[PDB]
Amino acid sequence: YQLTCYFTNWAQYRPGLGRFMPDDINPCLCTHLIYAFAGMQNNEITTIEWNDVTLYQAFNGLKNKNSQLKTLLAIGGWNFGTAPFTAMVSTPENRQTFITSVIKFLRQYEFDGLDFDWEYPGSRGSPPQDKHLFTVLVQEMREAFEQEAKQINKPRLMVTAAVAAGISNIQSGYEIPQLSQYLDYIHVMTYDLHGSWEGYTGENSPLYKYPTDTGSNAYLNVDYVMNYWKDNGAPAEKLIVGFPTYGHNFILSNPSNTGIGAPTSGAGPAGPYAKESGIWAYYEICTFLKNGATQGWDAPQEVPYAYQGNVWVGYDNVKSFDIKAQWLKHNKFGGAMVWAIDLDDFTGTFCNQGKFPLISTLKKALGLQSASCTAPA
Ligand SMILES: Cc1[nH]c2ccccc2c1CN1CCN(c2ccccn2)CC1
Repeated sequence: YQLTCYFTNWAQYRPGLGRFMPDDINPCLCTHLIYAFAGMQNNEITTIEWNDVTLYQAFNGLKNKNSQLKTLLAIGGWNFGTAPFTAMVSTPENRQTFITSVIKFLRQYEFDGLDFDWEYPGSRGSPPQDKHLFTVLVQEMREAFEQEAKQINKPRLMVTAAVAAGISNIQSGYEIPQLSQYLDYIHVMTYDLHGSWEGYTGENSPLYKYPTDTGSNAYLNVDYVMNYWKDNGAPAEKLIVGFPTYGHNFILSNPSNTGIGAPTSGAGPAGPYAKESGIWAYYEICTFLKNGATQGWDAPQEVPYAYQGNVWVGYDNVKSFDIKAQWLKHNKFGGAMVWAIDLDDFTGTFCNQGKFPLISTLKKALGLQSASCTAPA
């Protein structure tokens, strides 16, 4: 199994114990590390943060401590939008310009591949033609990667994609069988499946449906989404299940109504470290629990929740990660990806479950505890 972990280049800006740099990553923890995010200018890949080059050096330098470790650069993200992607795929000339720039960039900064984080082809502003044009882009990149590997006689650069979990988004965004042929890995964003935008409490990443999930809401779980991808043309072994080391929080309309589907009045409070509206890092959730919150277990969906006063949080813990990992193995998927390494209790000081308790749980469950971790020759 692969264990693929996303690192975010804005985690450096978090105060005190929240600050997370490339050198805070345990090089032995994950099989793949992905750097979020890269941007685009004039159809060419670029940095985003002022110190990205320095961070690339430290990030990819982790491979000097684990000879097996592979790294990828993620282009796009939610704030990036679809506009530069649409413009870049719109003409073959723009695509060639992009692919050329990507090869140069990845080789220069010592990445082993590119992860497409276009959110999403065919939606969020992206026109209908982008569904097919994304397939074309991916194939062209893959084939360009294959050609380059032979000309310079080095291992081939990988091409992967983070892909939608919402059924409508999937249907308008991806030619699944064709896309699956050229992608090395398919990173399925099986989270953010519920949130305050809905007006009621719901789980970030429930494994199965809740009994009250009727109609289209019955698609809002990890099991349905992964099987949707598989059944519609993606090989199980290329499919990578998304695991969140963060939760979504809510303001309860009635503090005495604390179950799944309870009315909410909006997003819950930003955390003191991530400072994200309606989102808490796992280590931020541990503080919540330590400060007197009541623990809940959403049994049908195999995930925890917690509440105190008018604040309610749906998340993942050691127990839920373990359950999902067993499910993953039974279903013979390619492995797990994690958003994000910097949101797990990396110091171990918040949850008292050891360093990186959530990702370590995956490492153990997926048979990677004895994985080789030695500096290269
Ligand atoms: C929007 C947002 N901001 C945050 C700040 C801290 C923690 C979580 C979040 C999220 C929610 N998703 C996280 C996962 N993600 C992606 C994006 C690309 C690839 C994988 N996964 C989509 C947004």
